[PDB]
Amino acid sequence: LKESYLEESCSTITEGYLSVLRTGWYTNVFTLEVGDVENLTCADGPSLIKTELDLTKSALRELRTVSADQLAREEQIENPRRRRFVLGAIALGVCTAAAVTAGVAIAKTIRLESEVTAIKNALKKTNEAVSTLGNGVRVLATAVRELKDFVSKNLTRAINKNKCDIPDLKMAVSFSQFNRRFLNVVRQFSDNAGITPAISLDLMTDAELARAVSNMPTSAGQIKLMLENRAMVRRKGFGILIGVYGSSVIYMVQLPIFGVIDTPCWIVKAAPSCSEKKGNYACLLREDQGWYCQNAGSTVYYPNEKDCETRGDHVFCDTACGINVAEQSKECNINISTTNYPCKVSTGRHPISMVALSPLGALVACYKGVSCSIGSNRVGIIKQLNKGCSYITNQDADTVTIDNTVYQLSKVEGEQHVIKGRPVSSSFDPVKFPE
Amino acid sequence: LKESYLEESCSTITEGYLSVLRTGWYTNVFTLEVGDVENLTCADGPSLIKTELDLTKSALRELRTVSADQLAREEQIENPRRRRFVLGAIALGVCTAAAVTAGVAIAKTIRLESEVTAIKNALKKTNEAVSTLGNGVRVLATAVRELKDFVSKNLTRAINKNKCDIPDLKMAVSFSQFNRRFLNVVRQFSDNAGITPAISLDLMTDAELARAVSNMPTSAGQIKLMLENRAMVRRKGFGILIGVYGSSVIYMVQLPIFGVIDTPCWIVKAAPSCSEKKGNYACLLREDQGWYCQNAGSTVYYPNEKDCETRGDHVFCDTACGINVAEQSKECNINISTTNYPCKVSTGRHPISMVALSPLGALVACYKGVSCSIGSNRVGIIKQLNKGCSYITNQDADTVTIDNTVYQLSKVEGEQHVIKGRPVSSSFDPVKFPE
Amino acid sequence: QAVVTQPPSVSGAPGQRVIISCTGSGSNLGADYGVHWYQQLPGTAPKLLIYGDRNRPSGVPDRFSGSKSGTSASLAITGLQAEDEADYYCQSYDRSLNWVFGGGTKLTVLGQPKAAPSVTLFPPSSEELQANKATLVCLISDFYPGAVTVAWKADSSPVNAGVETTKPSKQSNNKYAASSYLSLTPEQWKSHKSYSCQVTHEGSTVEKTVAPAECS
Amino acid sequence: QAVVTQPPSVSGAPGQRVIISCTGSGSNLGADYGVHWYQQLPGTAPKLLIYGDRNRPSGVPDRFSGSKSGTSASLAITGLQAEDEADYYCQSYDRSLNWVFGGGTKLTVLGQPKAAPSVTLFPPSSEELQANKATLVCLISDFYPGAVTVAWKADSSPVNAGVETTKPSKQSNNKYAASSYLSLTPEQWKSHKSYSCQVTHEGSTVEKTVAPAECS
Amino acid sequence: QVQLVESGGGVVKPGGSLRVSCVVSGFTFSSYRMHWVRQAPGKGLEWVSSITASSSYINYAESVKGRFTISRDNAKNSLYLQMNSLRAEDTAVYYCARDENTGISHYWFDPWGQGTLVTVSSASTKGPSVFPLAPSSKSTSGGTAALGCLVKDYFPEPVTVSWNSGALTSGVHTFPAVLQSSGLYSLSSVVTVPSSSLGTQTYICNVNHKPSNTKVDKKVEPKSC
Amino acid sequence: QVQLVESGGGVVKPGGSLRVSCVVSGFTFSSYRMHWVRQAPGKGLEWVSSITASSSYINYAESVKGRFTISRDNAKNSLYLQMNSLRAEDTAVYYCARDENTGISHYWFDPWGQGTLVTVSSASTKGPSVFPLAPSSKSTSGGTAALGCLVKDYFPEPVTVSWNSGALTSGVHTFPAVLQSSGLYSLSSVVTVPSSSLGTQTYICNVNHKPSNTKVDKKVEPKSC
Repeated sequence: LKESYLEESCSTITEGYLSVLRTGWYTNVFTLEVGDVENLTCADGPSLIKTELDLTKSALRELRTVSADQLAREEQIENPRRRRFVLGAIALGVCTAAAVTAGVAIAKTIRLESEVTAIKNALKKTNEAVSTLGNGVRVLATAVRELKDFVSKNLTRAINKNKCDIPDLKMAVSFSQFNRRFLNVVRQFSDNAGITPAISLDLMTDAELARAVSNMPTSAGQIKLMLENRAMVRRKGFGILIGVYGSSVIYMVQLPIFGVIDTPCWIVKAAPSCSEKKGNYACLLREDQGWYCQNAGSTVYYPNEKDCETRGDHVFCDTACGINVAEQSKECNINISTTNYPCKVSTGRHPISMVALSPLGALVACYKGVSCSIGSNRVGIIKQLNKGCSYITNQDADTVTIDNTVYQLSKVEGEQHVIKGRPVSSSFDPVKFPE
Repeated sequence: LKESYLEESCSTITEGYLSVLRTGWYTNVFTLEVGDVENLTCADGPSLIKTELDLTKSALRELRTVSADQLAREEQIENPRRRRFVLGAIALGVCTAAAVTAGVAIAKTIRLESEVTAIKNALKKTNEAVSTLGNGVRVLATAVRELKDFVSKNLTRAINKNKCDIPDLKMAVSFSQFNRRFLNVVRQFSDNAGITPAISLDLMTDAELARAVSNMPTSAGQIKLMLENRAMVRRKGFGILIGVYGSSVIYMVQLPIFGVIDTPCWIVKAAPSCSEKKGNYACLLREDQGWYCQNAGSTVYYPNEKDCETRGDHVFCDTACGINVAEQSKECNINISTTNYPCKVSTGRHPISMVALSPLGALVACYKGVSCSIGSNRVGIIKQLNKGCSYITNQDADTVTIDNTVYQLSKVEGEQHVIKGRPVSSSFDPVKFPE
Repeated sequence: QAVVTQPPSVSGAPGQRVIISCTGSGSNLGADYGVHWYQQLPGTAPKLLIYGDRNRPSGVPDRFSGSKSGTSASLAITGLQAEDEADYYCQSYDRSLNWVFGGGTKLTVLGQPKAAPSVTLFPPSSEELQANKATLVCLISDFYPGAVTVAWKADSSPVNAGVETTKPSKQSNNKYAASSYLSLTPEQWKSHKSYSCQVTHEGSTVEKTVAPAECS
Repeated sequence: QAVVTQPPSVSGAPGQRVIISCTGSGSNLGADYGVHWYQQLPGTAPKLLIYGDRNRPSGVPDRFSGSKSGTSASLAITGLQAEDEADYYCQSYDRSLNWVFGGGTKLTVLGQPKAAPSVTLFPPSSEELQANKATLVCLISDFYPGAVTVAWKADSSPVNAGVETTKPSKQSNNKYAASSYLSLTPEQWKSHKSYSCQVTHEGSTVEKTVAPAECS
Repeated sequence: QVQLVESGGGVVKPGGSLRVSCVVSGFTFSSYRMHWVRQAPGKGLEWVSSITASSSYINYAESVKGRFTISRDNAKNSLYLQMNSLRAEDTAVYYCARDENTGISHYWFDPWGQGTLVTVSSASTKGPSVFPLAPSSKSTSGGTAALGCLVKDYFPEPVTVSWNSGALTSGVHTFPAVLQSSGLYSLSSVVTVPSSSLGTQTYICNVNHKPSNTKVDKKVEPKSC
Repeated sequence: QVQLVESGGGVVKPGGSLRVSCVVSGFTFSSYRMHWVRQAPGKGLEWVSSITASSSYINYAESVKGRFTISRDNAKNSLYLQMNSLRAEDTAVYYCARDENTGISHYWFDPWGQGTLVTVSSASTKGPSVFPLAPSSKSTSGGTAALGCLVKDYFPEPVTVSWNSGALTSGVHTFPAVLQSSGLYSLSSVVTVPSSSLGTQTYICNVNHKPSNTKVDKKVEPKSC
């Protein structure tokens, strides 16, 4: 990581970030099996089998119930107006709000008749079969048959004549293990009103995620990267609910596609710099703060930091929350004296004091003479700085104090640089186009 | 239910709804127990106790982590720090902004020191005790003690000298039973960063909801109403996470208070109505659609239908998203010739065709001569209507067709009335104050 | 289940401060309910004095106040005067009894000197004796201490058959009056040599005597 | 594991329609991967023709169309002309072999009359015999069908030792030419009576004969 | 401007029925819960019934459960209280009071009405019996002379004792009635007049009874001893 | 305006090494994945290697794994392909091609470069030997007579056959080279001239060799028979 201080405009750039951006979504349709669990009954004393069977039937009833409430929130995806549907849509991330609509539109297509038939028909002989939909989209369909291969063949024989208390406890132990996944899935779908905010180890086991990621049509590097960032893949993918067609549970899960895997990216962070007099006590401020990334010779600009994450060097942004900017915009960081590109700048008559947290360094400005000092762990007070825009690294300082409010600094180490330049002496209007 | 058609202004009102309104919040503080699960160790091969003990301990580590993420997202929910606008808006701030903020502020008061000390100290002997906070507010505190009652006394004795594989398989399956509630609680808070959207069967089970609804200081009618609508009580309350204090989990759940339980309410829906000539091809529109409800001799107005629910006759509105309106506003539905109240109406030179669904009937507007026909199930096409503003009941028809787009009609049965009157012949300006 | 207890009466003098305590229980006030105070003048319906355990509606003359803590609440009157002479009640809600009312206390102002009563005894009339019945009329009036007991003693034998003494009632001139009636057969009216109707007034005893003939 | 198959050559005539097939497998096109077409002129680098199985980058004259279905794809040219004389390839992606290229086909247009070949035989020079070596130069040119076989028969014995026939190549005047070299020692150059270099052209055969002296 | 009016009071023998009413005006009636509060003569208040604003939830006092019936009619702005199997201990004054609440833990009756009275007794109506009290010794001379007439045995408390057709209002006072062991009521009213001027100077008292007329005029005269 | 230029080709014996470079211009180099594609003489194309935009993920062809190495330099706008243990079947024309993908399931090389030729043979370079081809019987008279000189033993295909120092371009045609068994090349160029006028009319073929000069000129004359 390399950070360069732009003393000319009191701004910073860190230029050592690889990035990954999502482009589209890959679907995946599951189907659980429970078998004819609703027919047999256990009505002879309280036993371990008894407390599990009724649990399964109650779960089935709950899952049937949840469908009448899921459908009510699908007409408010574009604009939710309820406590649940707003607080349940902010948990998916604001950038995902444009994809939940498409995911729901997919679910309506598949829950029709002759669609759940084809999905169930194409999985009659195996446990993995890619299938197409009515409108050309290809869907990877997966089947799990644990309960039905246990309830049917080696549970009904044990539970005969409704005599459900047996000295053989190995039967009881195995039932609990096979029953865990169904109960957790139904609980999650009942709780989140049908649209879960993140994949869990119950919707897709780690064995079924590696198979479902190496079967996508992609490059040979995008597969290797997702096989290493499984966790971030899990957090940024949601699942939908299709319905209960008999004694089986059908639901879909959406995975992200990393369309760009390697490209330089940088952060720009600025703070107001006046260097003015008491008269004309106004100065400039860069409003170009945010993220930058190159994909196809046209950088994408993210105005707010919250739309992107960090996992060391990689950066996990999205291509739907970004605004397209011509590549000449990088001239602003090089110098403001250049007039080829219209460089964004904003002014103001009321310079407030602020501290800027750089990923590597730290930028601080003090204006009204407030005591803002350098702090550390072993040394309580190191020095008192003067004026402002004194870019201070975490290498030299540990904490900074401003109005009895401390700010910590990161331990990340990297090459540091400062660019000498003459700040804006007095108020200038060569470039003040925006506001 | 009764619906009355107003051909004078081409609008309808249904005037048979009882209502309930939410007024305040009743808070409740829970405290799970896990016991000294972190000390005992299983160190002999893979066993049933092995795979569950490691599962439980992993939950505790994860739950401590999410507490460091709730503290970061509470700064974005209490003030527009870096919310920005951009696009794909979640539209936060509609109703929940004034509700989540109040709930969070209570959590900060609770999560201080010497407060959780009081809550835990008040529950040393019983599993239910009302307690007050620092600032006079009184809370209800509940302790749930199944795991601590099991891990402490009849699990440690079995697991001695780290010999954690025993012929007794009853304990192995039993441990899975008691563990299930805890694992669901931690998973919910992890996926929502601490703010769950609605109560679930694991934060507050049914036996713990009846005791938390019959202990509130309220009337004898409010208690009996909320006991018959547990589904909608659960669906309108959220929970917050306090933290992991020792070997226990502490979280709080907000319950709604229904301040008004019986009062008439009605819905008004309008449709464009011109009955004009080709010249001056413009006419009026009622922009006063929405809900109406009485609380203290002053109606509350909800501009759009999405803010309130329905469970038959009852209407579950909220008091924080309504605007106070003088009670004389009901005169508009009676007649427009009355000038006592300035009646809201808007005009427009571009009359479009549009169909409004009434909760009992249906409204249709059809101007440009497009084929707009009434439909049914047994008969595909019944008749072709003339112009528009022809109210059609669901008793007579099943579907309505406009621009090859069908609309279904509800099966609710109720009385229908039509009010004879003269529609607005030409453009008038006696009452057109708003626009 | 539960009930609210209130003292029977509290007496004071003009210009001092008076406290009325409304004692609740574990299910009335312990469950965080309200205590409200109503004042009922001797002739009309009650009116609201204190609501919300501390508030005061418009028209309250800024001298009444109250508070609630635990399972007890109190009402405070500063600057007692003459017309604040009425009954006071405290209200609350109950888990199982719904709305409940206090026992009710009577406030007494001590600002008028004690006055001895006046007794008038009316012998039964001849036309009364015509219808085979005798009634003796005794009247007591103009006494400020509203606590008088009438004993009907005949000769040396106190007769306690037919005593019908009433309850004191406020007179127009802020005084009290009462009447005691006793019926007799015509034979018993002339059987004794004299009949008397005494009245006790805070220890003071005033008695009048009548005779069947009393002619000389 | 898998490979893309493409026909070797396809012949056509001006103004008609020509179809070129690109058959895949279950691991490259069976996993929904793209198929793209490149045109390689005889002297320059390949350039993109079709990408995404149906799209056309700017510059193509709208007469090229492609379609994909299942594990097979095809490229369509309508209104074939003379300048479309080049090699064509179909590309794809494979699960375990990464980028894969088709076999490649060369399109031949049938719009030129057959031309009889011309053969020239050069007697071995006097100077070349000095350096203990004997060589015979036989050149064939000016023929449109490039299917020529050179057989070196000495007197009545076809000798197949030292034949070095090349591969026919196109020249400026849209014709083909080829050459065949054969080495001899000076002893057997004069030992034999005559030497010939025959050429075959779809049945047509032209013979030229040379002698060690041929003086008369 | 809020105003409540009660009506329907009267006297009924035990084991009957009656329908009290309360007519409101000055506020939106169909938005407030309404109550019924009673008070025994000379006793404390007591809650009797309650009904929400749409006749959905109805609460009755334990002491009167299964015998009363509360009802509403939002169109006519009135509520009713039908009673059945009335008992002796049920006589009181009945109030209708509007309900006020802050929403959670405060409930009170702000607009109390005026009230109506209901008497339950097994006795029957009967005209009063009048016996004048002639002046005698020890009841005259001094400063003034005391005389009056006794009214006895009138049931439903109507009493109007005006001596000179309402013109003798100088030294006349009326005492409250008295309850006998059975159902009866009696009182005596006396007039203080100077002993110097006593005789037939309009010394006669008028007695009137409302249910049964029983209009009797009896002259008082002074007798010896 | 995009233009890719590659250089570094040459002749090398088997079991050697070589470095081929490709320099781009006209676009942002640090944003595109880049490949190396090779084509054997007269054969189809074949993919060789590929490197991402930041030298993170590298994929190699199966046939060249363990011997080649790809590299990048985002500042100098160039990439390199180190070759080791070259074999006789590795000779081809090598291309550098930029990558274009739609994101999921389309991958193609849009802007192909120009190409450089690499020959891997065990033979050594050797100067050409020019021998004459005098006109004789059956090869003269008619309309024209054909004559020329034969060029032999030139390894790296350099050939320049100028008769009148480049001024004789009327009836001269040069045949392509010939592949003998071992490493050596030969070709013949002849001129058709009328038999009416034949002799020493500047009938001297000029042959020049690039690696080793070996400049030699030979005069062809018509001998009997």
